[PDB]
Amino acid sequence: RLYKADSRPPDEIKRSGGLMPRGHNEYFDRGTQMNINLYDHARDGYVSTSLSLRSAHLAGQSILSGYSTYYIYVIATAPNMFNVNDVLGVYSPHPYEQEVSALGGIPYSQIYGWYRVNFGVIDERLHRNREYRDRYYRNLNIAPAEDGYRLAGFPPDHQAWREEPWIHHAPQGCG
Amino acid sequence: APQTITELCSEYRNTQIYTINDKILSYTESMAGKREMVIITFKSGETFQVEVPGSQHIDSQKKAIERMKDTLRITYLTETKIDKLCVWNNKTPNSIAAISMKN
Amino acid sequence: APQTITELCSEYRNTQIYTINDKILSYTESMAGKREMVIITFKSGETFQVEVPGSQHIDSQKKAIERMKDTLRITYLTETKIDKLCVWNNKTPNSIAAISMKN
Amino acid sequence: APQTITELCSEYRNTQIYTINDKILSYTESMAGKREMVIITFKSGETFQVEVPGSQHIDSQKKAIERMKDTLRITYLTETKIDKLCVWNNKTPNSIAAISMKN
Amino acid sequence: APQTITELCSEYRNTQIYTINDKILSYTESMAGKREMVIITFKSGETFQVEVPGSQHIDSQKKAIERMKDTLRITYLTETKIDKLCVWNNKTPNSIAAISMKN
Amino acid sequence: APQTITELCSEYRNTQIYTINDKILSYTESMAGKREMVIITFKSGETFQVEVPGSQHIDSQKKAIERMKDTLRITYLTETKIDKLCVWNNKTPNSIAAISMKN
Amino acid sequence: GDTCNEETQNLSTIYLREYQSKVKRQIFSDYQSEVDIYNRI
Repeated sequence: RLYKADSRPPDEIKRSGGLMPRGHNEYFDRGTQMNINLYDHARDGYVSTSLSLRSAHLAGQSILSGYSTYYIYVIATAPNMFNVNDVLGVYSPHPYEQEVSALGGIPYSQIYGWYRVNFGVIDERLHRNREYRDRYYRNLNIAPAEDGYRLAGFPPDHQAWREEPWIHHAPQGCG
Repeated sequence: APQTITELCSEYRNTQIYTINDKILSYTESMAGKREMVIITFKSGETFQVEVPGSQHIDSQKKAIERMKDTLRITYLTETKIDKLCVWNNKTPNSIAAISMKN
Repeated sequence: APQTITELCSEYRNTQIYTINDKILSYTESMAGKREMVIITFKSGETFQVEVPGSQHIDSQKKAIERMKDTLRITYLTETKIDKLCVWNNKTPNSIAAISMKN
Repeated sequence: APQTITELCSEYRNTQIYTINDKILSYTESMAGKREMVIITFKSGETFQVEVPGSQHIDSQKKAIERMKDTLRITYLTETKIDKLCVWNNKTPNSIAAISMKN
Repeated sequence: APQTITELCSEYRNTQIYTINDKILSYTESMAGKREMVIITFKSGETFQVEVPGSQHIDSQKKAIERMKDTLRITYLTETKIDKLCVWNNKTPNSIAAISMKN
Repeated sequence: APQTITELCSEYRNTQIYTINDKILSYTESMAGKREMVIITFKSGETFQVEVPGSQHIDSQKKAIERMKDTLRITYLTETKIDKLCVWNNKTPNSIAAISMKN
Repeated sequence: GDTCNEETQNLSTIYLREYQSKVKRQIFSDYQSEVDIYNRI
């Protein structure tokens, strides 16, 4: 499971088909086409999740400091997720953040549930999402770094498109 | 007309309400000769079938036999909680007579 | 023809609209002989049914009877909001004649 | 045989193409006697019907009528956008003859 | 019996495999008199149809044509990619004989 | 009646339970005359079919062949894992006779 | 070449569209209502 602290209430998150990036009005919106680049995101179509409640709450507390209420959505693992330190390698701008990004945003059926956070204090009551798709996400996992590499998005002159492993997965005109 | 599954199940000889309150654990469907049937199981151990068509079924009940299989298939793929069943307790596995779901 | 469920409901005998604006609380389905029917309930506390076919149903009503059972199974299972029901109130539970859903 | 809805609509008298480019706002379904039919509406107030089956229709139409109502339910439930409607303008509400959707 | 659509398409006269490897871009459904058909297109510029039931069709096919339209509607709404199509290139648009989808 | 696929299948001569425990890799549907059938495959290279309606079919089986094809289109679309299959081993590809899905 | 930057955007969007159809097969299959092919033909 991955954790993302957000101000937007679950009624809103449901109204939109998920936790969006900026550049999607709702989840199947191909109306605005968003720039999707992992390297640029990490420094851009991805939404950042954490590996622990702790980490999401911490990140939540700096950003959303003084919000009297926000939530920490508990998201399932599925292949739209990419581990950012595995894909960007020695070049991850924030290695300590051990961030896993979802390309596209996070669809509401992938949201397991959420915890209410009042005055920056987590209320231990995990409210379950009845619309979460249990059998489908039950055995799905994060996309493998192998698949991530062609999608890293380092610019064409970036020394990474000539080293392992990106040289073997560089697209047209990178390298 | 009945207002509830209990009320409906009061009218038949050989029926029993069962409280399941659970999603289906298994779904089997057979189109094998004379075994054109659906068997479902719950985690509790209880097995129940939707019985085969036969000349003992009045034409309207044939239509309903096909709707109960459709309901069990989609209840199972949506993982929906079945609340009580009304079954004919004199057949093995017990035959489904009616089914309710809540919330 | 009419253009809404209210104009449609009005051209009938023994009918009334129920503003529902809520989803179905429970679904009961029965293949039990001579009572092959569906019953639905709301939080407001109203029980409605879709009649058993027979001789108050012109052969066209039988196609629509089955379609209404289908519609109510999918709306329930997905928690879709019913806007209004027009029912014949001379029946117990009151019996459904039309349904509208608003997005 | 025709390749686009606009070629199809043109082999018929009293038809018309409406360009919608919108999902359905409301869906009303009816099993009332002689009023078995679906009615849909869009934000802009266009209201259309799938007409009642009857002597007007050739027998092969009967089964397509039914398929049309089926399409109209899931398009509504899924908020899929409708591109164009070929309707028969000789009656109110206008009857649907053909439908296209595009992504 | 054929183990693949390529094997299956090859035992008929005037058929052609189309590797599509894409989703449908548009769906058109008609219930107009004598044009009871479905039309699908892809962004290649290709168009295909499901024939109006009629004259040179076995009665078994009649049931299978109705299944094809149902598969093409849900394949369209869910955007699943069609892999191959076996089509009768002696009709315009060409007609679909079999469809395959992978993974 | 049987209470498991293993038990049902055991009641037949020239059947074979297959434990697949995986989702379907391909789906092929043919409306071609005398080949109106479904073929499904798995990752494992295994192919199975749902037989063309032969003469050695009781009308109950006729409706059941259709149902099995329904089940296979929606399992393929939702990517639901099949647990065991019971199939006739004297046909190529092997003929589905019954199916189970677990959990 | 900036082609690199244009290839990343395209491959990324093809990755996302594949995922969206899988998410649509999941939630739209809930409305799919099966037909008795035999009683309407």
